[PDB]
Amino acid sequence: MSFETRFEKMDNLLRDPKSEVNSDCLLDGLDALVYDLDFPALRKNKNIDNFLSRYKDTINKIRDLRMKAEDYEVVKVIGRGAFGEVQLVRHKSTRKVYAMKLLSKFEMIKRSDSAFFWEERDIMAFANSPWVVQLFYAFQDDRYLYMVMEYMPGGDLVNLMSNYDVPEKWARFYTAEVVLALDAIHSMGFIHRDVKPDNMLLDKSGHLKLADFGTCMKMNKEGMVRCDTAVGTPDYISPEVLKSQGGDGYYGRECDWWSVGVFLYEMLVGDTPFYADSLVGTYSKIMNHKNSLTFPDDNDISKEAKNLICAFLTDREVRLGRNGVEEIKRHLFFKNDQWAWETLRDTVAPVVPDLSSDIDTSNFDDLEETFPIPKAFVGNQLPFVGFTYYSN
Amino acid sequence: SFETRFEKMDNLLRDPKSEVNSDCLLDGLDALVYDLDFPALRKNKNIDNFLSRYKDTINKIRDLRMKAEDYEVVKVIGRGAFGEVQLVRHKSTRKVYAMKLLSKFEMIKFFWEERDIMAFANSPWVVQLFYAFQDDRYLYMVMEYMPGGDLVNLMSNYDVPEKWARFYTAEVVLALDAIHSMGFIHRDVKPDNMLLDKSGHLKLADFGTCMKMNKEGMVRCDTAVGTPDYISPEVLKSQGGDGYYGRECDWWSVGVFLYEMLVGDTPFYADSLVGTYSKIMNHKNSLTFPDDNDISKEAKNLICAFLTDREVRLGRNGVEEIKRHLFFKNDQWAWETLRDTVAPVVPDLSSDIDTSNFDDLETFPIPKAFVGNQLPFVGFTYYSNRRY
Ligand SMILES: O=C(Nc1nc(-c2ccncc2)cs1)c1ccccc1F
Ligand SMILES: O=C(Nc1nc(-c2ccncc2)cs1)c1ccccc1F
Repeated sequence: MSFETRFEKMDNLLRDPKSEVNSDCLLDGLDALVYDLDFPALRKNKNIDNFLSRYKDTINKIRDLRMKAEDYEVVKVIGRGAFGEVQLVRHKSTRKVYAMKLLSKFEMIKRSDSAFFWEERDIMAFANSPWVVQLFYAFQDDRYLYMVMEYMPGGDLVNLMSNYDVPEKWARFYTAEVVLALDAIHSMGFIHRDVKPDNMLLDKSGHLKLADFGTCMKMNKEGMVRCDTAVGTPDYISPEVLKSQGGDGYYGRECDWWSVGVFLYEMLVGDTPFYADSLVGTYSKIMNHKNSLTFPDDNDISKEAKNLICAFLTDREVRLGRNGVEEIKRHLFFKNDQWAWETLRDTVAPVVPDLSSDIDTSNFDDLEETFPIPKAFVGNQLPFVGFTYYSN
Repeated sequence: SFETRFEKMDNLLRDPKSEVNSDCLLDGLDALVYDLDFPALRKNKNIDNFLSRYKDTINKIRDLRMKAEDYEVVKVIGRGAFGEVQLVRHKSTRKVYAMKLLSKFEMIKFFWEERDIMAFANSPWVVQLFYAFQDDRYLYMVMEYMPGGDLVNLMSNYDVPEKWARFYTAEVVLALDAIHSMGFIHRDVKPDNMLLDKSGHLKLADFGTCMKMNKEGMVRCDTAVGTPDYISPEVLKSQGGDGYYGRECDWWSVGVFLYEMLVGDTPFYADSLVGTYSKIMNHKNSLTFPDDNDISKEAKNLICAFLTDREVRLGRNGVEEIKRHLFFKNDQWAWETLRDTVAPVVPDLSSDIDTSNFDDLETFPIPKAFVGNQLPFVGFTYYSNRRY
């Protein structure tokens, strides 16, 4: 490569939104550095003290100029988790309305889990799919990570199911939209591993978008993923993701198809197929699914609906989807006279949200520990350098 | 406004004088990786995961950015406690420069001024800085090569007739005025700092002792700075109570430079180093000229005009009184057009890499905890954000 080439490859790396060394990523590195060094114990070191003094006024200017949490007026808290909360926000200046997901830095290190958010960030920021909730901005500070997404006023499928005894025609639509959405994620080289109605959001038109990609992972050369992670609510998780708690096994995308079948069973039956009072009881039923899977006597569920569920609720080796989406798509359950796969999101959804305003939260039910002072360099902000992201 | 905030923030990453431009930011991340990558520190998971996450990335950057291996070293032209200076050929561009290496370790045991002056003087009187870069061990300053060598070399191989001394003194006066105009006092003007270009014209290099003057063009410095034979009496006495001095201290050195060119020795030479300091202090009585019918009336006057106490020293009331001096009265050059004239010694060079005018020629321990040795050097890079 020529000197000019070398200069421009480097220049374009500072401008790339997908670059690990983008001006915002680099700015994080400096912001972290200042945060993790500014303590009386550490300032004893002159290299450290002079650096902080040199970058004092500068770092403050930057901190104020860059996107901060105070740029958003919080309209309502729409969701809440261990990590932190999800909230309907209005950007004070642009007066634009978004949904913002806050993740506690202390609560992530405390819990040891610090890497999921990278996948959630990447997926939402770069999917460029009608099936994925869009990330417009990602920013941070010493306490939280912030993800500014598009607001999905239709609420989640949990809310839909809780208000309706779903007819088969609706379930067919929602399952189809999910299959399409998951295929989109799979095409990006990702497996979700915990697909549930909580992750299924509805836009202003009643169409599906997947959100909350916290359990997402990039597939290896073989479209597989290993995992030494613990399970949180097994109800929708595949037997293989449970079978591999400790990294004792790789699994492919067919694990998400299992969750699809569960989603269908729940929409038509009214309960999940492996529910048990205790959490461990659910895990047992999932494991024993060959015998634990039963359908109620009311011949309400059609032949093809019962078949698709069982096609998905089997061991991976014989599970529908093992040979790609097309065998799922070809299933007779999806045989209809309302929509075509290639034009489904352009059709009229079964439940169209009637909204009062850009800030209507009717489809959402109504609903702080700090790091200690370091006695030596601990670098609490380092696992988050490069999380900042802006759109142009 | 949102768009103002975005703009202010964007203009800061582009500014060559900004503390947070691409150069500085890339320097920080590079410093962070360097100061953390040790087995003792990698015991910390926050630290180890960060390094692992940025491994391939940091290497790509390190390879893409200007590195020392991009230059083929042609010859070591100067050497110093600080480091070495070397004639280099940039392997790709095949372009020839002089590169000044400064040992980071040897410093922790001034370069910001040297960098700024050379990178932004935009003066024919100052050696040009094209690039500045670094690594874990050294700072690198890629400057234009001055093949005419230093005035020390000229003086050592010639007996300088008055007509030549007049030229070189004049070029120095102009060069120092340029530095002064930038708000700096050289504080160590010597023939070692005076380099000659391909045409035989002067350029000042090595601004190691340069200090920015205050509001009233003064400098409060509690410690002596410079070389023993050139140090002014005021910068020699420079202490707690005193400390305060102006640009007239460089004019003292100009007189020393003239005396040496014409006489052949410095005016306060003594066998011992301490003996020189004594003579400097007693400049009123120690300044003598040999029985030399060749040192003119006006040359002797200019020397004494400069080799006096600051209060009555030529230059106290600006350059124009130095310029107006009869010593500079001539029919060869005008001050305005002087660097456009033909120099008294025009270098006869064999190639772009001729080094004939140049005489022939450990780091930090491994940290047991975070010490941040690369932090005092974040921003030194002059590559991604330069003035054009
Ligand atoms: O992560 C979560 N929810 C999410 N909701 C949105 C969203 C909401 C509305 N409009 C666009 C996007 C994105 S992620 C979550 C997880 C566990 C517990 C509570 C939670 F709220
Ligand atoms: O700093 C020093 N020399 C310098 N030489 C140049 C230069 C040389 C050639 N062409 C352009 C520029 C720049 S600075 C020095 C000081 C003390 C001891 C040895 C040294 F080499």
